[PDB]
Amino acid sequence: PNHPLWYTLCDRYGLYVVDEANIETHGMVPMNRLTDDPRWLPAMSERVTRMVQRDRNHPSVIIWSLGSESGHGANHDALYRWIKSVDPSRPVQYEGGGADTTATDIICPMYARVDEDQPFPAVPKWSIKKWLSLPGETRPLILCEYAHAMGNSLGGFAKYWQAFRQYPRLQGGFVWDWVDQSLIKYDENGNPWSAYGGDFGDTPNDRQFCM
Amino acid sequence: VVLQRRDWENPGVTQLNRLAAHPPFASWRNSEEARTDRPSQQLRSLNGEWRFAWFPAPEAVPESWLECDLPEADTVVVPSNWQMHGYDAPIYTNVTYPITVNPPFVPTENPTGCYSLTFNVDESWLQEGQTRIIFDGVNSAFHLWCNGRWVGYGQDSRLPSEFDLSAFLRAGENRLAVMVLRWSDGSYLEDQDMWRMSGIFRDVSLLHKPTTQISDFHVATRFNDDFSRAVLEAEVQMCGELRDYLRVTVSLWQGETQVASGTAPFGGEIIDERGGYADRVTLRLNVENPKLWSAEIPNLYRAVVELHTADGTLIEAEACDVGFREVRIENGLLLLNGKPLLIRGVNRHEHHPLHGQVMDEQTMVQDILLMKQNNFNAVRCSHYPNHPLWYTLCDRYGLYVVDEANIETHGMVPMNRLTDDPRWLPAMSERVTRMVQRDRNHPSVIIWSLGSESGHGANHDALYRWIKSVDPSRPVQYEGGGADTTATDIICPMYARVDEDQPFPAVPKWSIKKWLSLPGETRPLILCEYAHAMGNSLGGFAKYWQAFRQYPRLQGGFVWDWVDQSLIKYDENGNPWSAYGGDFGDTPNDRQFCMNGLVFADRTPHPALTEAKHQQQFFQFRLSGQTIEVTSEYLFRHSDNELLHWMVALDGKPLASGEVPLDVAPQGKQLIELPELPQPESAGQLWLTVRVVQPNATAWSEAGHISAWQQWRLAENLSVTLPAASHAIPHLTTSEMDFCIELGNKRWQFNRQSGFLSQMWIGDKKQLLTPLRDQFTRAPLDNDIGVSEATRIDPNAWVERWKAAGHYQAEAALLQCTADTLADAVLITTAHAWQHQGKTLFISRKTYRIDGSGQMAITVDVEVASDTPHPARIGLNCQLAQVAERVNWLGLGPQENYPDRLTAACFDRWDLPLSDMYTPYVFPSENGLRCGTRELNYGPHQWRGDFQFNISRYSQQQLMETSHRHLLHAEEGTWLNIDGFHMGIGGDDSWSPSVSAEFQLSAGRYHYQLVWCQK
Amino acid sequence: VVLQRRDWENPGVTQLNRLAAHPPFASWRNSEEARTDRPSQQLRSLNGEWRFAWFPAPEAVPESWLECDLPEADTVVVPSNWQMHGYDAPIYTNVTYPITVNPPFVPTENPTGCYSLTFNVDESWLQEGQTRIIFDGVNSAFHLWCNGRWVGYGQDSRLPSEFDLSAFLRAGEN
Ligand SMILES: CC(C)S[C@@H]1O[C@H](CO)[C@H](O)[C@H](O)[C@H]1O
Ligand SMILES: CC(C)S[C@@H]1O[C@H](CO)[C@H](O)[C@H](O)[C@H]1O
Ligand SMILES: [Mg+2]
Ligand SMILES: [Mg+2]
Ligand SMILES: [Mg+2]
Ligand code: NA
Ligand code: NA
Ligand code: NA
Ligand code: NA
Ligand code: NA
Ligand code: NA
Repeated sequence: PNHPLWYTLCDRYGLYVVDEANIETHGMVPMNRLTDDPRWLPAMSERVTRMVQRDRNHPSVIIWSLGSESGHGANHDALYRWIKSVDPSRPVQYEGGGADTTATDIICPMYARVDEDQPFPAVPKWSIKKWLSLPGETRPLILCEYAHAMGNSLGGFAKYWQAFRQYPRLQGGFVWDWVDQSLIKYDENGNPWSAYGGDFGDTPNDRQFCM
Repeated sequence: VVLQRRDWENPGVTQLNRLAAHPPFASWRNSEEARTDRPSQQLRSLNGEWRFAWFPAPEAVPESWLECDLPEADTVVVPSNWQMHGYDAPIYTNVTYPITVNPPFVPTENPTGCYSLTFNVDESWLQEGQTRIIFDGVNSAFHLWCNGRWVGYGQDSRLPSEFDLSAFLRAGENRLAVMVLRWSDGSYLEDQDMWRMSGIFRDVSLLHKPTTQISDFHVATRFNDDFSRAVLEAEVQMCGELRDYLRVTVSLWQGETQVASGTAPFGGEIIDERGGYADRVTLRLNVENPKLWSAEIPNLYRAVVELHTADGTLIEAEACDVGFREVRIENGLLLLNGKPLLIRGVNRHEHHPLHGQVMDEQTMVQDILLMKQNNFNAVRCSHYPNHPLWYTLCDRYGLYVVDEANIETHGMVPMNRLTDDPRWLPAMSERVTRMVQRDRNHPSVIIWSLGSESGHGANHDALYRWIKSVDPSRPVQYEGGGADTTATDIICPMYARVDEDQPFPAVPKWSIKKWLSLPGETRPLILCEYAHAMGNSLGGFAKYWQAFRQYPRLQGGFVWDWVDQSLIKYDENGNPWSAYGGDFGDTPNDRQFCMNGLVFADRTPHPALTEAKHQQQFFQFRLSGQTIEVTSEYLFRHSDNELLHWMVALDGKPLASGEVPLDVAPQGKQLIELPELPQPESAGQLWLTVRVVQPNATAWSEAGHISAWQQWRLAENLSVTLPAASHAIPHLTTSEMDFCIELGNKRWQFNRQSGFLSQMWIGDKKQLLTPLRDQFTRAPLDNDIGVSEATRIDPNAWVERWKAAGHYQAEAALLQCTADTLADAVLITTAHAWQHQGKTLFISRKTYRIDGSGQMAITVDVEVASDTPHPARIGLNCQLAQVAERVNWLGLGPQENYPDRLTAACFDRWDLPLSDMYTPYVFPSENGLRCGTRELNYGPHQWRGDFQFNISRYSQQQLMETSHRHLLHAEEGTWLNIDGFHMGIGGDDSWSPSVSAEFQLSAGRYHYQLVWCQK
Repeated sequence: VVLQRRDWENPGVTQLNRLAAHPPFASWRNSEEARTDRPSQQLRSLNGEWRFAWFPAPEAVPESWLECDLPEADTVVVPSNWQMHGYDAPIYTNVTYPITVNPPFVPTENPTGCYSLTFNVDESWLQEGQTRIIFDGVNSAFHLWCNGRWVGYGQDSRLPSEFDLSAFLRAGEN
C-alpha cells in the first residue's frame, strides 16, 4: 500500500489503481513455504484486511491484489475469499503460483510473451494469446508485469499492443516499471552520481537490477 | 512479565512457543508395533495423581509455586475438571455469556487452577532426540513451567497443545507447573450451550521423537468411476537434516497381509519458480478392488509410514487406520462411495455426570454401542473437536462424523460481532486449521464444520475456503447466519420444521421441503439440529422421517441431542440425585435446558430413543394381501445377518408365527408370502407384527438383536354377541347428599353436591381416595413451558396460555345431577361447567349406567369454548386406594407413547411393574401415557373402551409443583388419569409452541365412553 | 518485558495495543470544512525535527532513553529513512533475503533506530475526547513509549499504526 496521498491524487487526476498487500516471500524455497502455512495466516491476513479497511472508499482503486511473488498457498485462497465477501465491488488478482490460480479473477502473468510459450514445469508462462483459450479458461488477461525496461530496452513493445488491440480478452498490462531505483552518492569533489546495488558496500547484492 | 503481559486478554495471542499441529503420533521404533497399533515406549502417559491449588485470580498465585510445591495444595486425579472436585461451582448458561460481554476482557476475579507434577525422565530420552509434552485439553488457557522455567502458553480448550521440553528437562526427577485460567479471550469463542467448567480435562503425555522425524503426513484415497480401483496418496513431511540416504516407505495392510507398498527419497515435485519441497515426499499406492469404508461395513486398512535410511535402518514409524471412501456432493446430493446418504444422526456433547467433561474409553464405547443399536449411523461433534479416541472408535465401529471447530459466539449482539471482525480472524483461524491438521486422516470424519451459532461473518467465508483448498475430500458445512450462506456446502438448518415455515426476519427457518426448491437453490439439506429431545419430547419425529424418505435432497439430520447434561449431587444422607442449572449456586443460569438427551446422563434410555430407533430403521415394509414387501435402505451391504420373525395375534392372543431369512440386496426388495392363517375362533382384531432379528452377534450388538419392526391390522370380526342377561337389578338409595347404588357386594356413591362418583366399595372396602373428576390439564412438559419463567412470562407458551385462561384454577360447577331406575340398571345423569371469571371454559355431560352384571358404563360428552386455548387433555382422574404390583393393558406399548410419538409402540397385551409406568424425567411433568388402549387392568379393576392412560403414585399436582425427580414422594394409593383425548407433546423445538395442528384438541366437541368393572 | 518477549521474532504478534484500521479521518468539527477538504484543527502533523540515535541491536539501547533525551543523539528530519542520513548502508538484493532464512528469527545484529520528540499538547485535548498518534509508515517494526510509559507495538511497514495516547499525555511538554 502507498502513501495515503497517492490515492487522493489518483482519484482527482484519473488513474486506475491496483492496490496491493505488503506481502512478498520471493526468497523462500519453495516460494509458497510461508503462504501455505497456517501459522503465517494471521500475519498475512492483517496485511490484506487492514489495506482494504484503509483504501476501500477510493474510486481510483479498481482491483485488489494479494501481494507479489509468494507462490500460491492456502492462505492466498482464504484471503482472496475474505475480500470477495467484504467488498464485492472490485475484482481480486494475484500472480503467484502460475498467474491463473483459484486466488485470482484475472489471468495476471509477469513477462509472459506474446507468441512464444515458455513451458516451465508447474508454472508455465504461456503465450498470452494461447493462455486465453486454454481448455475451460474464461478470464480476462492483464499482465501484472511486462516489458522489463532495464537499461536499453522495450524491444518488442509494439508486439504487445498489437495483441492487446486485436484480442478482446487481452486487456493490457503494467510495464515494469516507472522509475530507476538509483541512489545519489557524492565523489571526492562533492559531485553527485547515480549508484546501484553494491555501491554502499552492501553484499550480497544484485547490482544494476534495481534500475 | 507473564502476569504483566495478560495474554489471556488479547485475541492476538492464542499461544506462545507451541509446536505445529499434526495427526496422532506415537513415534514407534519398531514397524510391527506400528502395524498392530500396540503401545509405544516413546509415548508416556502423565495421567494420574497431580498437585492442585485453587486461586481467585492469577495475581494471587505465589512465586514460590514456580520452583516449589505448595503444602496447602491437594492431590487430585488428572484429567479432571476442578468444579467436579468442589473447588468452585460449575455454571450452566445457554446463550448469555457467563462473564460480562467486554471483549477481549475477562473478570479480574478469574478462578485460577495451579496444577503441578513431579515425575521421572529416563536418561535415554535426553541423550538424543526430542522430548515434548502434549496437553490434549486445557480449559480455557494456561502458562506452562518446567523446573521453574517458563515454557509457553496455549488457548483453545478442545485441541492438543504441545511444547518442546528438551532444553528444560534433567535426568531423574522433574517438576511441571501449569497455571490454568478459567476465563480468557478464548472464552468469547467458547459460548456453547453446556456446563462451563475448567482445568486439565484431557490426557497429558510425553512424546519422544528423533531429531530427524516425520513431522506430518496426509492420507488421501481416490477412485475410478465404479470404485473397483483406488490410488492411496500419502504426503509425508520431515524435520531435521536433509540427506540423500533418507527414505519413506508407506505400506498398506489388510490384517496381516501387505497389500501395497511404496518407497521414495525426499524431494517433492516442482511447485513454483523456486522449486519444490525438499523436506516432503508423496507416495502413491495402487489398490485393486479396495474394500470400502462405510458406517454399514467399516472396512479398514492399516497404513504404516516408515522413515528410514536407504539400506533399511528404521528411524521411526507412524501409522493410522485407513478407510477407502469418497465423499462428494453431486447434482445436489451428498454421496458416499457414489450413493446418496441418509443421515440418521445425533449431536453428542462430551459429558459424564460424575466426571464432567472428562471422557473415558468405556463411556465412549457405551455411547457408540447404544447409538448403533438404535439405528444411528452418524454423530456431530457438538460443538468442538473431541477427545482423539472418539475418532478412532468411529473409524472402527462405523459412524459418520461431522468434525466441528471450537467456535461459538452465541451471546454476542448481533451473533456475528466477532466473526465478522478481522481482528478475531487469527483466533478463529487457529481453531479451524489446527482441527483439520489433527483429524484429516480419520475416515469417519466425512464433513467439516466451521463451528456453532456465531452468525455469519467474513471470517467464516475465509476459513470455509481455506478448508476447501487444503482438503477437497470433504464438504464444509456451517449453520450460522441462516443455514444457507456462502460458507456452507449443505443447507444445514437447526429446528426447521417439516411443513411449517418460520419466516424470521433475516434468518428464516423455511419448511425443509420448501427450502430445497427456493429459486436458484441446488444444495442437499441435512439438519445440524432437529427434534429437540428435552424431557417428554420427540413429538412429530415420524413426520421428519417420512419427508427424508420421500425427498432425495432431504438427506436426514442430527437429533439434539444424545445425553442429558445432568450432574450428580448428594443429599444430607449421602444419596445421589441429578442436578441441572442453578443447583450449584450458579446464577444467572438456564435451569433444565442443559437436559436435552435421548438418554439420561447414566445412559439409561428416555422413551424417545425407541421412537428414534423405529423411525431410523433400515428396512421398510408394505403389506398387500398375504405378501410382505421388504425394502432395504442399506446402500452397500446385503442383509446377511437378518431374519424376519412374523406373528399374528388376536387382541394379544398368539395365533400363528414363523421365520423367514432376509435376502435383500442394498436398496433391493424381497417378497414374503405368509401361509394361510387359521381364522380366529372368536371376535376381535387380528394384528400382524414383524421384526428383523440379527441371529449373530456383531462388534456393536448381541445375538438376537432386533433392528426393525412394523405392525398392521389384518381381519377384524366385530363382536355382535349380547352379554348374558343377569337376574340381578341394582338398587338405588337416595339422600340429600348422595345417590347410592347397590348390587351384591358392590356399592357406588355419587355426591349430589359435587356431581361426581365420590366412592366405590367392593365388599365394604373403599376403592377411591379422591373422587372421579374430569381433568382438562396436565403437569406441563418442558415443551409446554418453553423459555417461560415466573419473573419473565412468555405469554405465547402453552403453559402460560392455559394459566391465563384459568385452566389450572377453573372450578367445576354442578348444573345437573339426576338418578333414574331402569329395568335392569340405574342411570346417573350429570352436567358440569368449568368457569373462570364469568367465562365458561368447558362443559361436561355424562351418563353412568350401572347394570345387573356389575359393569358401570360411563359416557362423556365435552364442549370446549372455541376461544379458549385448546386443552392439554380431555379425560377423568381419581386416586385409587389400591397400590398393586403390576399393570396389565391391551394397547400401545410397552413404553411411554403420546399421540405424536407412538409409531414405535406396538398394539399387544403388555404387563409391567407399576414403577415402569412412570418415566423419571429429571424435571417432572406429565409422563408415562400409553395410547390406543382398549383394556386396562390394575388390581381388581378393569377399564374398557378406547382411551389413553397413565398410572402412578404421583398426582398431576405434585408433578407440576416439584422441580426435581428426587424430591417426589409416593402418594397414598395410585393416581389414574384416563383420557379420551390427549394433546401432542411436540418438540420441533422447546422454546416456542411446536405441537402440530393435527395433534391439538381443537374439535370443540368430544365424545368418549368407558366401562368400569371388577374382573 | 520488551527485550524479554522479542515480539519481533514472533509472527503471532504483529501488534500490541494497536487501534482498528479505517479510512482517512480528520475529525472536523465544522461541516463546511469537511466538505471543502480544508485543514482540520483536530489533525496535527508531527513531521519535522526529531531526535535520533543509531544502535547495532535493541539490547544496546540504554534505559535512560525512555525518560531522557540522549545527549549523543542527533537532530534529524522525520519522515526519513536512516540509511539516507548515512547511519548505516542501504542494501540492494532482488530475490535472496537480506537476512539468513530462518523464520521467525532475525540477526542478533539488528540495526535499531531510537527516535524521540518533545512536543506540546493543547489543553482542551486533555479535558475531553480521544487523542491518538498515527504512524503512517515505520520500517519494519517498532515499540512506542509516551512520557516513559510503554504504549504499544506494530508491524507492516506500509500501513498506518495508530495508538490511543489519552491516558499517557499530560499538560505541558510530552
Ligand atoms: C528471474 C528473476 C530475475 S525475478 C524478476 O526480477 C525482476 C528484476 O527487475 C523483477 O523484480 C521481477 O518482478 C521478478 O520477477
Ligand atoms: C432460543 C434458544 C432456546 S437457542 C437453542 O437452545 C437450545 C437449548 O437446548 C440449543 O442450545 C440450541 O442449539 C439453540 O439453538
Ligand atoms: Mg489471548
Ligand atoms: Mg448455543
Ligand atoms: Mg512479531
Ligand atoms: Na483487448
Ligand atoms: Na528490479
Ligand atoms: Na432423502
Ligand atoms: Na435464569
Ligand atoms: Na441445551
Ligand atoms: Na414440574
